[PDB]
Amino acid sequence: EVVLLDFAAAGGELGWLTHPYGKGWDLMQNIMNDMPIYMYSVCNVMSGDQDNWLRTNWVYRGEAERIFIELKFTVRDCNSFPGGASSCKETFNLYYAESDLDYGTNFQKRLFTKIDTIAPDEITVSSDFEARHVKLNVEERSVGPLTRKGFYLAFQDIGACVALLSVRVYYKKC
Amino acid sequence: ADRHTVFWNSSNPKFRNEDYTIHVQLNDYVDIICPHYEDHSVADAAMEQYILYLVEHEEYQLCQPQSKDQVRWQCNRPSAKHGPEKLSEKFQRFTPFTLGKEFKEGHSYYYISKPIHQHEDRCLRLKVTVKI
Repeated sequence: EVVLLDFAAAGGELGWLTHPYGKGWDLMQNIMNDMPIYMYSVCNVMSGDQDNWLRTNWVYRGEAERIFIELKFTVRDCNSFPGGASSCKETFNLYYAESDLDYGTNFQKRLFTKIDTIAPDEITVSSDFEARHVKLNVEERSVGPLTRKGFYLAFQDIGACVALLSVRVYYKKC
Repeated sequence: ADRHTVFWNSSNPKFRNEDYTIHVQLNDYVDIICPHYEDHSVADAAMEQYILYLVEHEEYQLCQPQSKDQVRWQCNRPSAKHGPEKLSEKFQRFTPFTLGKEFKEGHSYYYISKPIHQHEDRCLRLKVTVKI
């Protein structure tokens, strides 16, 4: 496996674009298993109308044609909030786009294609807070054939309470 | 958000009376800035480093963590090339991460440190009050 992107391995040195700016996904710091980790988190489950995007850096494709995308993330149950959040969701959407040039800060939603609606196999509940129990989901998807010089991934939140701890993109050689 | 800068170092006179307090709003951030040194000014052994803990009032009062579970961050990069190591705490009401902290309007919260350049001569601590 040749790894093209690995968020956790950057130990907090890698920053990803967020949209709209200063709303939505935030880079957070915590200690887990006695080591410092970083995660992108969002939890606007009470208010109307969330549409928060997190987009990776542009990733040079090289010779990869088919990529595997492994996510690790926690999601909190919408019934675990005192209010009862009637605008709360428990999924988020995974997207990608290919381009021949990095657009940098010029982020355009419309150029992204949805890969999947992602859901947690194990949801975080109230009693997990007092148990300090981390239910870390793993989901993997693949996309291809790729043909352009690089690509982006993006994550769109629409009112969930989600922390994204790992994003690894890789291809297989033989 | 409004962000609040706290320089976490023994030379900061704000810590001088053991009662440094800041007042924030929900969803503000507090950027706690670790001690940081330019490449030759100070001897390596004289460079301050801390363990930071986020603790309850009793632990803050004693200036002593009740357990390793309360370790929040470590200031262990005193001469990092990029600049100071920084802990950026968002005072958010909810988290999806069960090891993190939730903050409520009308409540108060506490950080203490223990030194790693450890002759603990002094208590550094901080109280943060969240408004309604």
